[PDB]
Amino acid sequence: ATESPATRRVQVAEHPRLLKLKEMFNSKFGSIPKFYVRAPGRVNIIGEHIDYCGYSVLPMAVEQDVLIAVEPVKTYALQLANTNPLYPDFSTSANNIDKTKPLWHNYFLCGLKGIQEHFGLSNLTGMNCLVDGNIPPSSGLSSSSALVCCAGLVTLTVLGRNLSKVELAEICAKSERYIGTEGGGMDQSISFLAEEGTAKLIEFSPLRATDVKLPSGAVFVIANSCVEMNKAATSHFNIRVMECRLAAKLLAKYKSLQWDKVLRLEEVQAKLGISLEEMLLVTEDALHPEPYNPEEICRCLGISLEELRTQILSPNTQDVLIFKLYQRAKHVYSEAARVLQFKKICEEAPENMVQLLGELMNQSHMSCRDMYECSCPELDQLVDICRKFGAQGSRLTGAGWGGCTVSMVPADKLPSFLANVHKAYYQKQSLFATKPGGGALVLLEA
Ligand SMILES: Nc1ncnc2c1ncn2[C@@H]1O[C@H](COP(=O)(O)OP(=O)(O)O)[C@@H](O)[C@H]1O
Ligand SMILES: CC(=O)N[C@H]1[C@@H](OP(=O)(O)O)O[C@H](CO)[C@H](O)[C@@H]1O
Ligand SMILES: [Cl-]
Ligand SMILES: [Mg+2]
Ligand code: NA
Repeated sequence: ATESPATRRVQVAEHPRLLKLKEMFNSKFGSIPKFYVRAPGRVNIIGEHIDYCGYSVLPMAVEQDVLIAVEPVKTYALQLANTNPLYPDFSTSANNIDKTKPLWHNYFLCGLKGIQEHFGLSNLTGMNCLVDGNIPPSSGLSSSSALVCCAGLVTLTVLGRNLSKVELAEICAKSERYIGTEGGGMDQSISFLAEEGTAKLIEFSPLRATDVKLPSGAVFVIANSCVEMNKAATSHFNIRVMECRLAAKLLAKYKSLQWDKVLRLEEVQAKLGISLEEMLLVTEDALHPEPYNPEEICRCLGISLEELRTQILSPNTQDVLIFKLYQRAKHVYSEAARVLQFKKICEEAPENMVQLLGELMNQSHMSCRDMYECSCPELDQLVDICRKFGAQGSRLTGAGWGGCTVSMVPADKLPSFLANVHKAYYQKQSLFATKPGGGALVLLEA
């Protein structure tokens, strides 16, 4: 709708975290914070690597979040600090993102920048901020987005301007891209739009969030592989985006569309008016399974190597020489269908629901592992263990190449799953049960 992030009264005393934030802020800046902002991380139940392709996804917010204590100031200076020494203090007074190197404060700046630009503001929003995030970083739980989103909300609030949760999501999804990742809007959308007690089907263009009621007899558990993967510091992520972009263009061309304008896999389907099942057949016909090379792509599209490199590919991807068009498209179209089916099942709630939902997750994991090639040994091993121990469904979550897994565990298997999994892979940080949490909020002291 037009609804904005809520502002809630809390008793600092009851929240070890805010108390701590409060006290450290005062010691750090000499004054108590005027307000706080929280933006949660999230677990994607199913629908991996498709948001940027324009397809609907099914995440839910987790409890872990990024919490920021704030104090507006008159100077046009931004002073940032973190409760974790791993993240150095930083200050700026700049009127106008390096993306030469991913320093933590640049994620905060992406968020601030999106907001200031949205309002055509040139000057820096003056403030003192102390950051505390408890989402395991670079683990597929969107710690980067929680930070960007929290920073955007902070900025908005300091500016005293208004934005709906939807616009916040839209703006943050584009601003995070200044860090250099060419991802989608799932993470930012769920961070602002989540509601406690329900997952959301997040659809794009236009952005809409729809409640999805999860199975009553099973519990979702996150288990971190503990292999860290920093999306902004590596090229893996963007290569996949490009492969999809290129696949979309070739598909369009093969179907005689105006491919030059095409950027996403979903557009092709949309333009053709066919079903996802049908898009798989088109894919099968239009894209050869063996990889594509730059020169071949260039000949197919009727463009130049230079056009490709500078006009289509991203800087961090201009020297890619192997494009797995077929596999990426196949993963995408099949995965977008799985999300739709998962939602349908949750709504109809058949008897064998957990089982069916579980199968969809397992199918998702194998497509990610085999077709999108975004899993890793540790993830595969953990997923096996989860299943061994009771998970009806288990798969990697978030971008992959390390990070977390998400398992759907029957209630009765819960206690044993946890102990067994722990014992098996880890010999509440890396392994913990979760449930659908609420979205980003503004906090004022009770
Ligand atoms: N609590 C935190 N404090 C400061 N920066 C953080 C925090 N959590 C995440 N970040 C930033 O986000 C980066 C991780 O982003 P990313 O690789 O996209 O992981 P994720 O899968 O969690 O979104 C970190 O390297 C750090 O720069
Ligand atoms: C800000 C960003 O790019 N996040 C993207 C990234 O998630 P994570 O950084 O693992 O949370 O990968 C997932 C894979 O489904 C989506 O593509 C999403 O849009
Ligand atoms: Cl850093
Ligand atoms: Mg991220
Ligand atoms: Na749409």
